[PDB]
Amino acid sequence: ESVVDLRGMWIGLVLLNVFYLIVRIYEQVFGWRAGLDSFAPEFQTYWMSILWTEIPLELVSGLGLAGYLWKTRDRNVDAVTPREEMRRLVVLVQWLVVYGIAIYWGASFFTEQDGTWHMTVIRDTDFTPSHIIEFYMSYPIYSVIAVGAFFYAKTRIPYFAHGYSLAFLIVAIGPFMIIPNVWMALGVFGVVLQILMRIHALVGKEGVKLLTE
Amino acid sequence: ESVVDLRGMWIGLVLLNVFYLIVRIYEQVFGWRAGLDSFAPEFQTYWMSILWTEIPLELVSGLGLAGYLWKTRDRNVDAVTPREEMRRLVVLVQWLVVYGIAIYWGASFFTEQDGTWHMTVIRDTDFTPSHIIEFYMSYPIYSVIAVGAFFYAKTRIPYFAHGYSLAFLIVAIGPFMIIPNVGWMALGVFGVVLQILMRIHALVGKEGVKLLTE
Amino acid sequence: ESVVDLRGMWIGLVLLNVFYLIVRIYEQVFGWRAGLDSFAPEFQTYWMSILWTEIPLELVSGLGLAGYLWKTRDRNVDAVTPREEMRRLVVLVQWLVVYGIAIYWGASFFTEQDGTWHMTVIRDTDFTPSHIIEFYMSYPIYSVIAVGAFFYAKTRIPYFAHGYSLAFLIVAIGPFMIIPNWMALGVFGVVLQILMRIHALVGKEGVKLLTE
Amino acid sequence: HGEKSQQAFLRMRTLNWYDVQWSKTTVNVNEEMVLSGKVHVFSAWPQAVANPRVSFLNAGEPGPVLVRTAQFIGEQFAPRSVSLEIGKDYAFSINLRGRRAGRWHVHAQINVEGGGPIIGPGQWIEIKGDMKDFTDPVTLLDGSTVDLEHYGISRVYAWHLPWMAVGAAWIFFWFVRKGIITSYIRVAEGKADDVIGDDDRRIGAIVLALTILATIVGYAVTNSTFPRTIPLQAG
Amino acid sequence: AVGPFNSVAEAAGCVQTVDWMLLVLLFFAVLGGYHVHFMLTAGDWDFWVDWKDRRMWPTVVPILGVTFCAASQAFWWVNFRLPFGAVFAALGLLIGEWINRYVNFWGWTYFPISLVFPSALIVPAIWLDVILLLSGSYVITAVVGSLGWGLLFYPNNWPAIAAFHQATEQHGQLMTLADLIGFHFVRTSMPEYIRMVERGTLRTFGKDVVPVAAFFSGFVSMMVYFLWWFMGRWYSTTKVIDTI
Amino acid sequence: AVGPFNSVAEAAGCVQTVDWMLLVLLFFAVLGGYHVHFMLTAGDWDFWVDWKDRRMWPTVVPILGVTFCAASQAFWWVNFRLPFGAVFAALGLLIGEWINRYVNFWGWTYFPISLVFPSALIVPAIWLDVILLLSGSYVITAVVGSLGWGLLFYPNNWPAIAAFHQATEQHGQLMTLADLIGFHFVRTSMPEYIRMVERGTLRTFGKDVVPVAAFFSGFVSMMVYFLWWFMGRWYSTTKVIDTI
Ligand SMILES: CCCCCCCCCCCCCCCCCC(=O)O[C@@H](COC(=O)CCCCCCCCCCCCCCC)COP(=O)(O)OC[C@H](O)CO
Ligand SMILES: CCCCCCCCCCCCCCCCCC(=O)O[C@@H](COC(=O)CCCCCCCCCCCCCCC)COP(=O)(O)OC[C@H](O)CO
Ligand SMILES: CCCCCCCCCCCCCCCCCC(=O)O[C@@H](COC(=O)CCCCCCCCCCCCCCC)COP(=O)(O)OC[C@H](O)CO
Ligand SMILES: CCCCCCCCCCCCCCCCCC(=O)O[C@@H](COC(=O)CCCCCCCCCCCCCCC)COP(=O)(O)OC[C@H](O)CO
Ligand SMILES: [Cu+2]
Ligand SMILES: [Cu+2]
Ligand SMILES: [Cu+2]
Ligand SMILES: [Cu+2]
Repeated sequence: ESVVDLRGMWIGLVLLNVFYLIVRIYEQVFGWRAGLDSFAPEFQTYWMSILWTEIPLELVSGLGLAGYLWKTRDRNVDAVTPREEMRRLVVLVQWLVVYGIAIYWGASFFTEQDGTWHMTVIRDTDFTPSHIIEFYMSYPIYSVIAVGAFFYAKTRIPYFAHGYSLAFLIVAIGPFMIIPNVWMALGVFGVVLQILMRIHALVGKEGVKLLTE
Repeated sequence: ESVVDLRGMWIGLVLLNVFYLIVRIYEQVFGWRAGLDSFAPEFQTYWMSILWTEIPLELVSGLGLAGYLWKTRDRNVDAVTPREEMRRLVVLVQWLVVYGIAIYWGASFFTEQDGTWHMTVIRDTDFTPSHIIEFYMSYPIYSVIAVGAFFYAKTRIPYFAHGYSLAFLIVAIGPFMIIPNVGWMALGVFGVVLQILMRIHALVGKEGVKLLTE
Repeated sequence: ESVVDLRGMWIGLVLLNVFYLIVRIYEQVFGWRAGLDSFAPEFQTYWMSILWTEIPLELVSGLGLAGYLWKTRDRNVDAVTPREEMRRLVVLVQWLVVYGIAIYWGASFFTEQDGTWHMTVIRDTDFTPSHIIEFYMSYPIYSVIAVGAFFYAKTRIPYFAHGYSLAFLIVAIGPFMIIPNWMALGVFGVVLQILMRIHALVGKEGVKLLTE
Repeated sequence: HGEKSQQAFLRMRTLNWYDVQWSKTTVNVNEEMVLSGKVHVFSAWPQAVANPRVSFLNAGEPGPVLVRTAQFIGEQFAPRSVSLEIGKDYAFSINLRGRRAGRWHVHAQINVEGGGPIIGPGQWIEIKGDMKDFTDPVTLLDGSTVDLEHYGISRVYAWHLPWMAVGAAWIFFWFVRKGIITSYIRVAEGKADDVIGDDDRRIGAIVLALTILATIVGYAVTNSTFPRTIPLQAG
Repeated sequence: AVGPFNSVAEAAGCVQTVDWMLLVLLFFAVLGGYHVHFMLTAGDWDFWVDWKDRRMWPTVVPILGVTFCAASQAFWWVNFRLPFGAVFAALGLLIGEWINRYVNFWGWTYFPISLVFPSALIVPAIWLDVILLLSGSYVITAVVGSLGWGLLFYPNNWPAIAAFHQATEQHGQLMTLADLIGFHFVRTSMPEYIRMVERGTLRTFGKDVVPVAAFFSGFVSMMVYFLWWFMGRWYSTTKVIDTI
Repeated sequence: AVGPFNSVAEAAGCVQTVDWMLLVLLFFAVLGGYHVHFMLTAGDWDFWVDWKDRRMWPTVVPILGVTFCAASQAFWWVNFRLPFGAVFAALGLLIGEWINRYVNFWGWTYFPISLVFPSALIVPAIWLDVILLLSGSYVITAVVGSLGWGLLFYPNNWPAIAAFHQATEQHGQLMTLADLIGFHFVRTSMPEYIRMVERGTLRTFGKDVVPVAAFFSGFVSMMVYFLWWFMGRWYSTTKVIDTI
């Protein structure tokens, strides 16, 4: 049909960059005058609203995305044909591309941002504006997406369906041990090698040695 | 004849709990007034007597128990029959049950006891009452028993007869590195019971197994 | 022809012990009155001359020794006969003997010597007389030799020709991580490798029978 | 603003602030003002806070809404850390210059090295104007003036961006001339040498020569501009 | 007849007594190892009611506590699917301490039980064991198991500890009953300065002392759990080697 | 036709778009991982112009920098023979820092870019990458690669830093521009005493501060490179295990 669709990626990329752009823009606005006194009632209405919202909402998205993908799991996964596997691998790379961007925001942008907010307050609590976004939003978000990608591969790709890719295990569970110190998850190295092995195999001796040379 | 005897276990359990009970009771008595000044001659007659006795006595028990069990080793251990092996495993579990109790006394009772004696003296030496019991008695005791269990298995069970069980090796030599700090842990009994459990599994037929115990 | 020559070893042993004796004798002379003020112009003429000489000179000897031995490498190394291998192994042991002596001077003599010079100055720089000899001479020298012996093995002995002996790698690269602050007792594994080849090259007859 | 959350007893038994005063409570961008006052180092200093042997005077303020121009405590100019003796009193003052239009709450602050921030009285300070208008400036030893708001920033970009661009070029170069997938495959199949042979090494050898060269040059040049520099002044 | 057992009685009877012997022998065993390890590290805050503070104690105990629970699970669950590893460990410790506190701290040296009662672990032990039972996974236990273990530590202790945090005025000073108990019942080697309990900081903001400590112990217990799980495995090794 | 691709266009078209998605997703990815690691350790000297000293900075940065450049090379080179491991990682970091310094330190909190610009790594990264291209060996890279990496740090940074080391007199005291910038643009939580910059010692002999720290970073980076090269390998593992 189409091996490469990409509409799902775009959807996610747009829906993410946009969301964070809102968040960043919003913190420009309610950062100064709203997020400096954590004992004021304006803090409750503009920052503690977000904290109370996002955590339960993230935990539901996580298990939701979870269950859904187990349920729609391919119950006869070894039967999958070379064209259907090739399609599924490309959807897996899509998931990973979104993972990359979520990692960029959570681990670079909102992480180093907190560095500068520390030079702008003496802190009434550990729920500052930046911590609310960094630890309790951007981090859980890329964590959810990590799990998504993991279960996609688990439930659609035979290589991933039996046994557990160690690299991928580390990638999806790594996140829940980033909360201490506040190891690293370069485990994506091994997951893309695993994807590249399948690709190598699914391309015939012809596509391989001959066509791409 | 009898796969399960147990008399040996009872003998050891009784002969141990009783002995320590004496020792604890005796230290209630000669702890207070006898064991507070280590420069007094009452310290020599009630506490340093024990230290000078137990160490040579423990080193002889240890090598004794060792040599005897090597000597009475089954020289043709591979021939052992399923009923005779099953008996020998049950004796080995006995040895270990005694090891468990000796570990309880050495590593819990007399060890945490020293914690409270430290709040009761400023110490004239490192041979206090409690150290005499703890490091120099209760610890060597459980150490001898670990060696015993190890050698029983080595000299009675074919699995243990050739090669060395790693988990057992750690269990019997672990002890001699507990003397550092103060100044690893020997949960190697985990692997030893699994090794015992493997033997049991095999010696019970496909019938006793899958069928009978389900 | 001759399985044991030894003239190469003697040459090296003589050429080293002698050289270091000169160096040690020299530092007796110009250590006191020459090497106490590093801001004086006598320091330039008697100590900084050596530093500037030896480093380029060592780097050229090191790559020289390397290239030469690669170029004269045995291009058909598996063809080597048991008597020719046996000879080359004995040359390899010769290289290693020299290695041992160069390790002795570099890591024992001029290293513990610096311990005593520290008690005789408060130091104008880290280029003191002792450091000039220790870090920038004796050390590079035994490092050059280590590489020599490694390449000799690589280019003359089949076992060493294909793959890299781990021990020997660690022995020959080890050196370049002594400059921080592991240790290179990697000679253990190299002599066992040498000993395996000797075991095999001696027939079942030489072996079990002759040496018993 | 944090002070409320800080432990009550530590706030009472450390620095005791008196006679705090704000030259003005409204100011234009570029206009000066002084925060000033006195402080008494409590005689029974709490265990929890290191001895104030190493401390630092500061403007408790939400980022540089006001630029500090100078400050003084114990009758010294205090751009670096100072000692406070337990039991004694010290007088301090901080010259602030308006930068960012708004209504900010500006405190007197002292941080102790063992212990953290100790927050003095603060006061609302309105600032009027447009930050576009804000300047410093500052006089070098050679006599020339510079505006610190902008000084040096061009030269930074001029060095950083070209390098990042060079970095990106090189990555793209290899990513194009060889694939990811093609390269993986080639390597996995056996060759490997199909991916990289000289003159890929020739290209690398040249880029590196060019890089070193550009580094030597840029060093030498920045050495000619600016031929007299000092190390950061610390202690 | 079921060789090597003469009868079906002899089979089932032998199985039933060896089952008892294993339980017991393994029960302590892990108690001895658990106790020594714990006693040497978490001390000390466990011995003395006047160390049971809001920051140190609910930090070091959970973290040092979870070790032998994790290893005990790695053994019971992997090889027997028996869901009581944590509780096997935590109960063993409690028994070994209580016996001692009573027979020795008090029985021997006459410190009141109120000075020397141990930290309560059985609730968190349970949460740990059930998370392993429900999920079947050590990874999830490692995460939500050890996090609950952390969080529940102070709450499951409060009931035992609250009595002694009632205020009293001695000679113009405020004291807890807990300080005063320690103060009254003289220990030769226990100077008040040696404690290592919360004494305040310029970075506490609240009101938050116990909750941050509880979460901190939670998050750190995850790592320790992992490490000790795998060590439970290593110790469960059945490898036979060939020489010494 | 070349199954599972309908056409030769569908084949080469698919390859080309998966190539992009890998490059990108791996590009950050390592950036997220590199940034958090770096930001947590090498701080801090990278955030602030007034920490960019002569001793600490050209020491902790090269040494903490080389880590992901080494792991990233282990990845690109071993598996794809692509010689941009070090620059891939270094560039990732530079962008994630710059974006942040600009959008946040400045755009959000109004610190001048002269206060908060990052250290320069791209030149050292190139040296690292070309050494791996020319020699084909990670052992050589570990030695001469990582030595050049350390030596070149301060020179490749000088051009960006020299302007701020011009001298100024303030209230009778000498200050650098860099000190003053620090001083003027008030940080709530940056007391001068915290810095961890060179402050003098009775064992500096020269004149030699930078080149000693340069060579020190160079030599130490050899060890860190080794260790991180092999961790790049471990992270590139394709091992499948069987349970959790
Ligand atoms: C032993 C476990 C049992 C426990 C049960 C709990 C389960 C745990 C977690 C399971 C999560 C697994 C996720 C993997 C499946 C992906 C399925 C899907 O939704 O993606 C679609 C497409 O996938 C995409 O293209 C993904 C592109 C990347 C973006 C995806 C995520 C976007 C997230 C955007 C950010 C919003 C933030 C959300 C997080 C808070 C469908 O593709 P398909 O190939 O299955 O079938 C297509 C069609 O139906 C057949 O004709
Ligand atoms: C006992 C301390 C050392 C004494 C000093 C030296 C003298 C050595 C004495 C050796 C006697 C120890 C017991 C070993 C005898 C055989 C092993 C045995 O114990 O098992 C028997 C019965 O099973 C037992 O009950 C096991 C013992 C239970 C564990 C208890 C350990 C002993 C307790 C020691 C307490 C010491 C402390 C007391 C307080 C001071 C069955 O014997 P077998 O099956 O090996 O016979 C086969 C052989 O090939 C034929 O020759
Ligand atoms: C106008 C003057 C210009 C000067 C030009 C010279 C510039 C120097 C350039 C460096 C070139 C390196 C040449 C080194 C050759 C080593 C020889 C060799 O490898 O060993 C032979 C002998 O090896 C030995 O046993 C030597 C063992 C000891 C090694 C000693 C090394 C030198 C020690 C001195 C160190 C430096 C300090 C000295 C003081 C300055 C055995 O070779 P083979 O078995 O492969 O050959 C086969 C044979 O011909 C037929 O069977
Ligand atoms: C100012 C600081 C200076 C630091 C300089 C230190 C430089 C030393 C770097 C440490 C690495 C030394 C050991 C490297 C391993 C040996 C390399 C090798 O394997 O030899 C190759 C041969 O090619 C060459 O390298 C030719 C030799 C000249 C190159 C010199 C590199 C070695 C460095 C020696 C210089 C020592 C300087 C010391 C002075 C301080 C093998 O070729 P092949 O793989 O095709 O053969 C197949 C093989 O048998 C089966 O796999
Ligand atoms: Cu933060
Ligand atoms: Cu003691
Ligand atoms: Cu020296
Ligand atoms: Cu305020």
